[PDB]
Amino acid sequence: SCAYTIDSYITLLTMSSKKRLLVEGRHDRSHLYQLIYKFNPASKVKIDTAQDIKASDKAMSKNNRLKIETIHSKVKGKDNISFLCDRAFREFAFNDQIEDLLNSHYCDDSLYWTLGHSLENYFFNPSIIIDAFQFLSPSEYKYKAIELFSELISSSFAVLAAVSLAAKDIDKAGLPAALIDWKDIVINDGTIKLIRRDSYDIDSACVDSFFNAFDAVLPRVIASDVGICSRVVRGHTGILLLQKLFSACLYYVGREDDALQADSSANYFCNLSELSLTTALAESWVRKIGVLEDVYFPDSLLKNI
Amino acid sequence: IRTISKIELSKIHNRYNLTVDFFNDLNVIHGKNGAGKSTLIHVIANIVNGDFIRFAFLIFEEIKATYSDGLKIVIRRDKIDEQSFISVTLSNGKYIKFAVGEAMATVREIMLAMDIDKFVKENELQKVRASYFPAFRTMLEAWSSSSFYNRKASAFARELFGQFLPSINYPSPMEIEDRLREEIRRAQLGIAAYESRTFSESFVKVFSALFDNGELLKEIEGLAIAQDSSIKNGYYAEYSKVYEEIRSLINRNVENSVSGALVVYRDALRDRQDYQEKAFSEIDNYMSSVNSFLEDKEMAYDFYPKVGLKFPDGSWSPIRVLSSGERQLLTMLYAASKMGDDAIVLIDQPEISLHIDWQEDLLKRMLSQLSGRQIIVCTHSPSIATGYEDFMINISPEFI
Amino acid sequence: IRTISKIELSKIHNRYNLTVDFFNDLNVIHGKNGAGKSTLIHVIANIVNGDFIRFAFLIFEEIKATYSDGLKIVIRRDKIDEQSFISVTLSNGKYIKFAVGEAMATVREIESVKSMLAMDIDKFVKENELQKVRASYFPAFRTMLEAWSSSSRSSFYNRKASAFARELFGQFLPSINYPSPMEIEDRLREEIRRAQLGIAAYESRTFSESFVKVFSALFTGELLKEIEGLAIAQDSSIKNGYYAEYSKVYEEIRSLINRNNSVSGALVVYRDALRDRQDYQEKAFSEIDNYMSSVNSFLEDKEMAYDFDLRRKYPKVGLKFPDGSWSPIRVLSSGERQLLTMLYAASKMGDDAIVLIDQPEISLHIDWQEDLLKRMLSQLSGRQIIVCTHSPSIATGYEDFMINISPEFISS
Ligand SMILES: Nc1ncnc2c1ncn2[C@@H]1O[C@H](COP(=O)(O)OP(=O)(O)OP(=O)(O)O)[C@@H](O)[C@H]1O
Ligand SMILES: Nc1ncnc2c1ncn2[C@@H]1O[C@H](COP(=O)(O)OP(=O)(O)OP(=O)(O)O)[C@@H](O)[C@H]1O
Repeated sequence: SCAYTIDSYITLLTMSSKKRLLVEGRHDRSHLYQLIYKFNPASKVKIDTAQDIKASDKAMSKNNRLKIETIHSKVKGKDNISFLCDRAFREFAFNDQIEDLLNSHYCDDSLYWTLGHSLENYFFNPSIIIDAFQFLSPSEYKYKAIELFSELISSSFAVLAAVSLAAKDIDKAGLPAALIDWKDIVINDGTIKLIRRDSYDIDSACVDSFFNAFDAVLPRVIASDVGICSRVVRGHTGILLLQKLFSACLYYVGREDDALQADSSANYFCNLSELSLTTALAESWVRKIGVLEDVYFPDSLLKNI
Repeated sequence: IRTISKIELSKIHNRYNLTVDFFNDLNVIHGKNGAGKSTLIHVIANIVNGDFIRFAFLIFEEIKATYSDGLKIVIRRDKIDEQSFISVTLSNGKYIKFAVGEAMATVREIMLAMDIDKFVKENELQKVRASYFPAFRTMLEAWSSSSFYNRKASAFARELFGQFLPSINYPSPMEIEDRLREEIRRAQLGIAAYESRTFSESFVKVFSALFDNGELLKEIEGLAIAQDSSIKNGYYAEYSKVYEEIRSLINRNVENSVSGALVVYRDALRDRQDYQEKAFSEIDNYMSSVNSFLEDKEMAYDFYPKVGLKFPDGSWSPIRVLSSGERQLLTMLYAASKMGDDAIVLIDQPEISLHIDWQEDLLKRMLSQLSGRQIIVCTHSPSIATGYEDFMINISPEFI
Repeated sequence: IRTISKIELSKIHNRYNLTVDFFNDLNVIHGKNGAGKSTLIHVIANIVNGDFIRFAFLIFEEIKATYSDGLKIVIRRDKIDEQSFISVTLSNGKYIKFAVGEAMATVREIESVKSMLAMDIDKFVKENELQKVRASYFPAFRTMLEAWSSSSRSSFYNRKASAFARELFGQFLPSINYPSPMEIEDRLREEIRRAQLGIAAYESRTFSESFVKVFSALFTGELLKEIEGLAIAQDSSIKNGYYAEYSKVYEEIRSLINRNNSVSGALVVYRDALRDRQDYQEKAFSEIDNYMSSVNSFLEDKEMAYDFDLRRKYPKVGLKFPDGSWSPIRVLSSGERQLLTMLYAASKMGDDAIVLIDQPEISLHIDWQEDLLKRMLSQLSGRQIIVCTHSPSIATGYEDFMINISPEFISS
């Protein structure tokens, strides 16, 4: 491919005089560009992505974080570059309750971490999710679906965190993406219960291990603080889980008027592209910064560049 | 509009086959050495310009070109009776076959070309042209400075790199200087006509206020300060003096007609400023795009109109004193400008002599001018293609 | 030897100054656009070649050049009574001075026997030994330039191309000294012929010395296998295309031995003679094989190699394909030709020079840019390489040798 190596990129850092930021993926680049352009629409910061940097090592080829750590280690002390990684489950304690050992943005010589699991954890404020889903909706029963969703979102985060922890315990990270479907979700009086459907394309062993982990982790997540709980949800997992939860609540509250119309709208929402959801969440997240004190962002990172 | 969407090449140079699928906004072609990037650009430029007489100099079997609207052109090179025949087949079924030797004879002379352009003009194949930026822009610009420039440079470059090379028609910096001067003269004449209009209009505007019954002076003061300190004015730039006379006579002298006349004067000042801004909109946007790259100089105009580079000491220099990379930046930004000719921009190696801080912003500043044109670049540099990895096209031809 | 060490510019085009300190092995010069990189390379190429008559075409005030051995050259452009004068002052007090109008008239007449000014300049640079080291100048426009040359040159006879390039880019541009691939091919043929003649002289000397040592010393199982391996290695070399009959002679000697002390000495001096001939074959073809190994590390579907044949008497030099076909070096593309010239200029076969390359990344893929400087330095010529580049893929891994250029603008 046509991309820089680690050494070539380090040389580019020596040659270029711009203020630079290095992130993991291209989606992180688009979201951070919106974040930077809100404070300074004429800002000249150039954001590079570690996804577009070739690595000679086979193991380091698809480990974006290791690429960032390697680059940061070899130019440790430069002034024009900042680094951002995903915290993942680092600095979290699972001693029967979710505990955050930092509760702030990590900083180590222009290397910064997202406050949550990844960059997408900044979108998990309820106001942002509400505004974004209302704006990006089939526009059939939006007001009642949003009102129900706003009721469910407080307790649903415990479910999402339990799903993510159950996925990482059995190391099947991509399993909840294809296992759980929005139809499996049931909307109760503020709660949800992902019934173990008897029929699944995946083998029963993985499904059984996932539900055993989910059941064994759910009371621990319940006892944890909601604010800490909303940050440990995996970034890619959470987006789809919210998409399904909204498809389920929309069909649940709109089927009585017209079951077919509600099902079509619910499937339409479920068939929406992930990129569309991330862009809508990013726009809502940008708009809510500075309006609500409960919306977070890497302030130290923005200050540094 | 009409954009290239597919190019298929079969046995070109009797050596390889290649099918390329394009985007409609930006395409960044990349590949190894000798992968046929430049030949792909030449084929696209010759097809889009309607210059099919170039295809007598290319050895191939079949070239298929698909546009955006569904129009398909099939070009074949058959060999019958030890004679080569070029067959061009449209999607309408109309076709034209011409001999290779006759085309070669017309090349040695520089009738058949008249038939070709009649066929092209009949089927509207020259709806959109193509601006071809070669890989040897710098020495060609230096050679031509020592549409007639297009013809002479095309002849010299086809003398060097073969007759299949398309007609070189990108805007040279001298052409850029001439077109900037023409747009400045047109903007001045438009300002003159607008002033003559608003001159005759404001008389009846005042006459209307004579039959009808503080901060306005401050707003007029701000408008007069902005216009007096405006580079677009060189003549009658004493609005501050007449504003001071007006405010002195106001403080010396409440009739509603006086307030209405103040409203008319404020509207006339802001309306003249608005037309003066909209007349120089394209030139100021192009010079703002250029001056976002240059570090210790600033491209600007002054008034007879002078177009050059201001340095921080205030001295002026012509465009000829620029380096190679800065001149290439000027040409590549002018081709994507709105005042540039509406075409398909084909650039071969845009990263030549450009610093990486400019390579990162070249495609961004070309797309931010909202030209709506299709841009196809072939590059070896990863800093040109950063931020636009969704549009990268990797070509790996099948060699036989 | 003598290498450049410091260039101090003062008011080039009456607006900016520069001061660059160099290294003696490799200088990767980078900077912003319009910094004055090509002007710096032109100044170095005019000073090192001793072509001071170029400096009547540059607007400046003072240019100082310091070499490694301490020789300092000071060029000053003055304007006395509206008449401009160039004064070149060395460090030993020797100096010359001429008028700018005379130089312009001389250059225009050259466009139309050397002049008084040309003879005086050549006498001044010859009597002061100012031309010990040449300067190979690779221009930024070389890709179209060789295409222009191939439609109508060498490192010593390049008058027409330099005249055309000075016509296009002004008269300050230095002479185009970079070797054409035809010059490289001719030099390769001459070096191969010299290596063959040295091999013949070594064969005669080793034959006489081995006969003397054999006849004087005259009055086992592992040795035969080792001699067999040496003869197999001698037979399996391209360099022995004129004689490939080592195994037959070994088999005759082995058959004479095997049917029936004093023979052990003959065996060990035979092994020593074979080893000495093999080592002289490596030594005599060392630079050619090293240069071709440097070039063939880049080429993918072909390899540059040499060929001998007893029926003809002309060593064939050109490209060899894996299917056995042979093609000359002119069927290379532009980028591969750039690799060939830029690797010959840093080789030992090239002339002692200071390799000035402007934009080495022209027409090169990103895989070749990462290895160009490593393969230029791996030949161990001891040259001083000065490259003006915008590409981080050329300069990667050599960030200790990178020199940033930031001229200081003066206001007046
Ligand atoms: N008659 C010919 N004209 C042009 N190219 C030819 C011809 N015959 C074969 N070729 C091959 O076509 C390729 C050159 O085409 P082109 O200039 O489009 O390539 P490229 O990938 O842009 O080259 P580069 O990276 O060297 O600029 C090479 O592989 C060359 O060997
Ligand atoms: N005749 C001239 N008069 C004034 N300034 C000149 C003249 N010629 C060149 N310059 C200036 O000198 C610089 C050009 O020199 P040079 O080509 O060495 O620069 P560079 O940094 O190598 O450029 P590039 O980006 O093309 O590689 C520019 O700043 C240009 O404005």
